[PDB]
Amino acid sequence: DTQDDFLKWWRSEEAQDMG
Amino acid sequence: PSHSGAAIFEKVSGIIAINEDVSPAELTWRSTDGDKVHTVVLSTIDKLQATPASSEKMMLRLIGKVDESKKRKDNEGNEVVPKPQRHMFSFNNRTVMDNIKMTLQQIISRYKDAD
Repeated sequence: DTQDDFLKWWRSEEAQDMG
Repeated sequence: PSHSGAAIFEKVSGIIAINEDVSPAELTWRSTDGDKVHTVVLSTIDKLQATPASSEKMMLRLIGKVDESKKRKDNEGNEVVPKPQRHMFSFNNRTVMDNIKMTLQQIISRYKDAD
């Protein structure tokens, strides 16, 4: 449940730079 | 110094410690108490990753190698990339991060470049 979000925020933070 | 640093793994805190006394260098997360020890031989690792500088939090990953399923695409096309089994370590120091980044990255790449 939590580890699942861990792979999400990693991409979320990446999509932030990839604007 | 340039092999270890206090990391957090499985909700418990400790140190991450890369050892090259042994057979292909292994990364060892051991809890602060020392009870929990998890060793990762880097020869089985494909990549490693870290938190982007835009993010304040400190994280390293150990991207373990995958099945040979890197094989060509499926009959239905699929276009598949084999999902890696990876490890994730939480730090709270950038120096540690960069050192652990480098330490893992280089040894891993020593198995890649193999020189």
